[PDB]
Amino acid sequence: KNKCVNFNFNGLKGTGVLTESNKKFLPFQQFGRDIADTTDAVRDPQTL
Amino acid sequence: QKLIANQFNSAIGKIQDSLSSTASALGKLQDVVNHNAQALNTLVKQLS
Ligand SMILES: *[C@@H]1O[C@H](CO)[C@@H](O[C@@H]2O[C@H](CO)[C@@H](O)[C@H](O)[C@H]2NC(C)=O)[C@H](O)[C@H]1NC(C)=O
Repeated sequence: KNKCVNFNFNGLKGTGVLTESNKKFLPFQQFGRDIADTTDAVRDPQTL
Repeated sequence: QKLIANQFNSAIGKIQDSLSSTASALGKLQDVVNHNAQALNTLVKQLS
């Protein structure tokens, strides 16, 4: 974490800095988006 | 001279109370910010 890292979250290729979320997700939510159609937060498939 | 000075002070003192009311006195300066914000949010929303 806290570094510019190429990530691949269940087939989602991207490039960014992975920091802590600090927002309450409901337990049925996998993705997280913004005003545009870009993924802003992904739930981890292993450590949840 | 005292009447002119008193009327000038009464006209200057009513400027702040007129600008603190009617909710659209500074709308010409709010429009140039609300147009740029709308033109930027349109560029954000056209990526979806
Ligand atoms: C993949 O690994 C993670 C991390 O070890 C597993 O998550 C934990 O698994 C243990 C035992 O299976 C549970 O007691 C914990 O509650 C789990 N923690 C979380 C946050 O899920 C995960 O189970 C593993 N995947 C599979 C399919 O077993």
